[PDB]
Amino acid sequence: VQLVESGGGLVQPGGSRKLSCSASGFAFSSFGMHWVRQAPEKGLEWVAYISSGSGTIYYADTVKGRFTISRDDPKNTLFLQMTSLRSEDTAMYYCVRSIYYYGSSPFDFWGQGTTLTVSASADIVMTQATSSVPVTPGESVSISCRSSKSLLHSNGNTYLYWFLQRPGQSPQLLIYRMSNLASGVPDRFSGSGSGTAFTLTISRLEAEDVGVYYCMQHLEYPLTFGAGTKLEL
Amino acid sequence: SELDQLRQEAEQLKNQIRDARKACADATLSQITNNIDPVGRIQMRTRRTLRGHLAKIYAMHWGTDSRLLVSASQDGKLIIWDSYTTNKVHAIPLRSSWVMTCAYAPSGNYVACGGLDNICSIYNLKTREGNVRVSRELAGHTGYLSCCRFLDDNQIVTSSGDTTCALWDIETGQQTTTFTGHTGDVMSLSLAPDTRLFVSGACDASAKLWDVREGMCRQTFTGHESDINAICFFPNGNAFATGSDDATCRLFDLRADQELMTYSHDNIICGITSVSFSKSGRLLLAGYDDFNCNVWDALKADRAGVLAGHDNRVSCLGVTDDGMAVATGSWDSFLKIWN
Amino acid sequence: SIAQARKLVEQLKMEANIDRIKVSKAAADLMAYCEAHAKEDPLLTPVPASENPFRE
Amino acid sequence: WNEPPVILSMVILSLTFLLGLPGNGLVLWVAGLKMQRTVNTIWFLHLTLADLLCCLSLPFSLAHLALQGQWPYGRFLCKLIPSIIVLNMFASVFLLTAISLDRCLVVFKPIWCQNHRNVGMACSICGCIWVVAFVMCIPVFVYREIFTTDNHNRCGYKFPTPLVAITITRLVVGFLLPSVIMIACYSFIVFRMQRGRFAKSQSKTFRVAVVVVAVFLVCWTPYHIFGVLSLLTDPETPLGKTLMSWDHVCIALASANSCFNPFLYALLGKDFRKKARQSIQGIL
Amino acid sequence: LSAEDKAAVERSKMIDRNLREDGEKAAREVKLLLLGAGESGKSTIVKQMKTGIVETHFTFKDLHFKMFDVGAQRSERKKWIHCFEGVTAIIFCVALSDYDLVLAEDEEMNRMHESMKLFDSICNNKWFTDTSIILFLNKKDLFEEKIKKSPLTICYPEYAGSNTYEEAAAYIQCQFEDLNKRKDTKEIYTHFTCSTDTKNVQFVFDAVTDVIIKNNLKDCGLF
Repeated sequence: VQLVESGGGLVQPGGSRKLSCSASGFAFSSFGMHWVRQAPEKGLEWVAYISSGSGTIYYADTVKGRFTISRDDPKNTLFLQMTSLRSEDTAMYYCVRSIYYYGSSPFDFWGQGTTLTVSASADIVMTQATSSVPVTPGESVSISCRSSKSLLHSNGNTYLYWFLQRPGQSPQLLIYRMSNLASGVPDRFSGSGSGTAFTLTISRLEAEDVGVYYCMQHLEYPLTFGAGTKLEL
Repeated sequence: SELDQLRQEAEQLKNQIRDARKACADATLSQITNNIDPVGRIQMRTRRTLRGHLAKIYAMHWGTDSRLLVSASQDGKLIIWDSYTTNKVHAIPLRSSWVMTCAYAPSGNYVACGGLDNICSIYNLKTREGNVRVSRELAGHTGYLSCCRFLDDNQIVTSSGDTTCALWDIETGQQTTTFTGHTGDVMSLSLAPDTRLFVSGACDASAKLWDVREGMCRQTFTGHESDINAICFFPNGNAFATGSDDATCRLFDLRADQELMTYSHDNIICGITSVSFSKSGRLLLAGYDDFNCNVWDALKADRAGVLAGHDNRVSCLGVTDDGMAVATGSWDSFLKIWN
Repeated sequence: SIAQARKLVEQLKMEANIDRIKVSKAAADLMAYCEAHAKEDPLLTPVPASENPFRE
Repeated sequence: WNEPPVILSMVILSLTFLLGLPGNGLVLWVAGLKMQRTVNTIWFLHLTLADLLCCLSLPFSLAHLALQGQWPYGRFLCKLIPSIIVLNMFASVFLLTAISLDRCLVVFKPIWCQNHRNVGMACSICGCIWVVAFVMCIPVFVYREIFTTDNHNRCGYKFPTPLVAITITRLVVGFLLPSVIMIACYSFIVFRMQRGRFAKSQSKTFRVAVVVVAVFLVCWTPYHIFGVLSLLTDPETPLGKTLMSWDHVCIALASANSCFNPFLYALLGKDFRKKARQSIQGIL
Repeated sequence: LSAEDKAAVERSKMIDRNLREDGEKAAREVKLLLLGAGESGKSTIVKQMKTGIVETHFTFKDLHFKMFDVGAQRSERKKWIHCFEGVTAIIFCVALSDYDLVLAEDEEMNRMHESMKLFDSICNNKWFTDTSIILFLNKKDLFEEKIKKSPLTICYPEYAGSNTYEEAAAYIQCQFEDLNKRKDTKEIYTHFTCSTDTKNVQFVFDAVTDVIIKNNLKDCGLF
C-alpha cells in the first residue's frame, strides 16, 4: 500500500495545476479518495471527495466549483484539476483512501503528499481547549476537544476520527468512532466521548508519540479539522 | 479369531446398551411438562426482504455481532448482509458454483464454504488490500462437503460426503484429527457451547457425539429411521435436535443417552431441512421441504406458529446469537428475517 | 477381517461404559434452564418496537 | 332504448368490466410482485396494463360516441379522451405485434436469443413501442377540432382530407401490417415445429396459434370494415343508418379483445398459472 | 436520516449491479450434465469434446457449453442430484460392447443391466422432469466386431433376430428408449458415437438448440 503523489512545485497566481497520484498495493476502484490540505502554519483541511463509482462528488466551500476531481479505474490514478489557483490555496495536499462499510476503518492510510507553493457557514466547528502541552516519557496524557453540534447520530454511531502527524511523516489513524482502534495502533490508546465533549487518553507515552494530534468529524460531508494539539517532549 | 465371535459380542453389547437405556428411562418429558402453560400463538412477520442472490440458497450462518450473516447460493457468490440496513458488505466470487455450505468465524475475520468440490476455500474479510482473497485451500477429502463450522479463530472442522470427519488447522492446513465412526454420508454438523464437543448426523439413521481433544466417539443415538438432514445443539449444551426425512423430529440428551420426545403431525409428511433453537431453547424452529416453516415448543411439542413467507423449499435456518430475530433461506433466491 | 470388525466391538464396548443420568433429572434441568431464560427470549414474548432494531 | 344494437352493446360492455378488470388486475399484480421480471413477464405486464387502460376507457369512449351532438364538456376533453383511447389501442396492438415477432425470432435465431436477448432489450423495445404509439396519436389530437351549428356546438373533424388520411393510416398500421406479421410468424413457427429431424405432433402449438389468430381477426375486422365503409357510404342511404347504429359495437368488441387478451397470452403459461393460483389461495 | 450510510448504500447498489451483470453473463452459457456407467466412455467423450466436480468450457458455433462430470464423486446421489435441477440436458454415455463384458463384482449381473437401471433411475427422477436426455452409444466398432461371434441373446433372452448391426442397434435403441415413461415431457436424443471428430459436437449443438427452442416455446404456452 503506497500513494506516490506528483505535480507540486511553484505556480503563479491564477494558474492551473494537475496533481496526479498512482495507487498500488490495493484495489483503487473499491476505495474512495480524499484530498486533505495542510498549510505550513495551519492544520488539516478537507478539499474534495469522490466515491468508488465516481458518483456523488462533493467539494468544500473554499474550493466549491473552482476545483474538480477525477479518477481512472483501469489506470488506477487519481487526478485533481485546479483552475484559477489563488494565493490562499498555497499549501501541501495529502491523498487519503477510504472504504465505507459496517466495521470499516476510513482514512486508514495517508500518502506522502506534494508541497504546492503559490507565488506572491453552518459547518461543524471543532475547538480544542489547549494547543500545546508538555509531556514526558512514561507519563500519561489526555487530549480533550469540543464540537459545536452533537455528533451522536440516531443510529448510535459517533463520527469522530483522531489522527497523529509525526514530524516529517503523514497523519495516521489512531482511533475511529472512539470505540475501535485502527490496525497497527498500540492498545495503550483510549478514547471517550459524551456526545458533545470528547477526550483522547494516551497511556505510557513514548518518543514515538511526539507529534501533532488532529481530530475530524464525518457526520457531514463538509469536514472540519481541529486546531491540533502538539505534544513537546 | 473369527467374525462369528466378533458379531456375537457386538450383538451382546447392543442388547446390553438397549437394556441400560430402557432401565434408565424412569419418566418422560411430556408427562412432566404437562404442568407448564402453553406458549400460545406466535405471529412473526417479514421485517426485511433480501433479494440479492440470483440462484437457490443452500446455507447461511449468523455472526457473533448478531447483525452480519453470510449466505451461499448456487450462483457461486457469497454475500455479507447487514440485517439492520440490508446492505451488501462484501461479494466473494467463488471458483466453484456448487457451494452448499458456509460458515462465519466467531471473530468475524475468516469465512469458509464448500460443496461438491472436496476443496474447502477459506476467505479473509479484513485484508489490508480491502479485497477478499483465498486464504487457504483445504484439500484431502473424497466426498462432497456437507457442513462446516469454525471451531476457533485458527481451527475448523468440516464433514465430507464420505463416512469420515476431519479437523483442519488454518496455520498448517493438515488434518489434525480424522474421525471414522460414521457408516454413512455425513450431512449435518453442529458445535457445542463449550467448543469441546460436537454432534454430526449422517444418512445411516444415527447421530454420534465426538470429542475434539479425545478424538473418539462419546455417544451414539439410533432414534431416527431415515437420513438426518440437520442438527443443532441446545443452548444449555446438554441436548440437541435433529431433522430427518421421516417428518418426525427427535430430541436427544447427552446425559440420558436416548431420545426425550418427538415432534410430528399427521398433515406434516415432508422432511426437515434445517433446525435451530432460540436463545432460551423454549422454541424449536424447523424448516421443512414444503413452502412453510413451523415452530415447535421444546417442552409441550405443539405447533406455536407457521411461517408462510417463502414459496420454495426451505434450505437453511439460523437464529441470532442474541435471539432478537431469525433468518430463513430457501431455494427461491430470497433470504427473509423473522421475529 | 478384524479391521472393521474388532474395531467396531472395541468402540461399542468402550462407549457403553459411560455414566447414565436419570431422565427425570435431565427433564427437570431442561425445564429449569428454559424457565430461567424465559424473560431473555425476544422471540418468546412480544418485544416492543423501542428495543427491536428491525422495527420500522 | 330497447334496441338490439343497444342491448348487444350493453351486454358486451358488462362482459368487459366483469372479465377484464378482475383478470387484468390479477395478472398485473402477479407478474409485478409475485413473479420475477423475465422478458415474457415484462411483455405480459405491458399487455395487461394496456388492456386495463383500454377497459377503463371503454365507458368514456362509448359515452363520447353517444354524446357527439352536444358534448358540453369543453374543448380539451374531446381532444384528450379520444387521444388517450387511440394511444392505448395502438400500444396494445404494437405490444401484440412485438410479442409475435419475438416468439418468431426465438425459433428463427435460437443461438442469437441466448446471447443478446435479455430483459434490457425487452424494456427498450417496449419503450420504443410506447413512444411510437404516442407519435401515432398526435394526428388525433392536432386535427381534432370543434365546430358549432346555429344553436349548439359539435366536436369532430370539420377541418387529402384529414379524416380519410388518418382513417386509412389507422387501418393500415393497425390491421394490415400487424395481422400479416402475426400470420407469417405463426405459420413459420408451425412449419418449423412440424418438420425437422426431431419433428413431433405438438398439436397444442397449432391450436393456440389458430385460436389466437381467429380471436384477433374476429375482434379487429369489424371496426376497420365499418371504418372503410363509413367513408364510402353516405349518411343518407339506409346503409349509413345501420353503420351509425352499429358503430358502437366496433369499440365494444375492440375492448372485449383487450379483456380477452390476458386469457390468451399470460394464463397459457404453465408457470404463471401456478403462481396465480398460489396467490389466489393466499388471499382467500 | 443518513450521515455516513450514503457510501454504504452506494457500495450496495454497485455490488447489486455487479451481481446482476454476472448473472446475465452466467445464464448466457449453456450448462450440461455428463453421466453414464463406465469411465472409458466418459473419458473418450470428454476428449472428443475437449478430484470432485470436473469443470470444462468449450464454445461451438458462438454457443457456450459448461460440461459437468460427477463420475469422480462416488457417493449417494439422493442428497446432491437435486443440485442439477436447472441443467439444460443430461448426456448419458453407455458402451454397446458392455452387452457381453461384466463388472468385477457382478454376481450374475450384466453391466448392460446396470447401465439400463441407472438410465431409468436418472430419467424418471423427480428433479429432471423437464430436463431432456442425450444418449450416446459409444464403442460402435468394438460392438460391431463382438456381435460377429458373441450373440446378443446373452443379455436379452427375449431378443429373437439376426446377429447383425442394424437390427441389434435398433433393438438396443428401443430398449434404452422404452425406459422413458414421460413420453410427452421427455425427449431422448440418441446418436451413435463416431470415430472421426467434428460429428458428435454437431449433434450436441443441434440437440441443445432443439431443447432451447422447446423450452422457450413451453415457457410462453405454445408447446
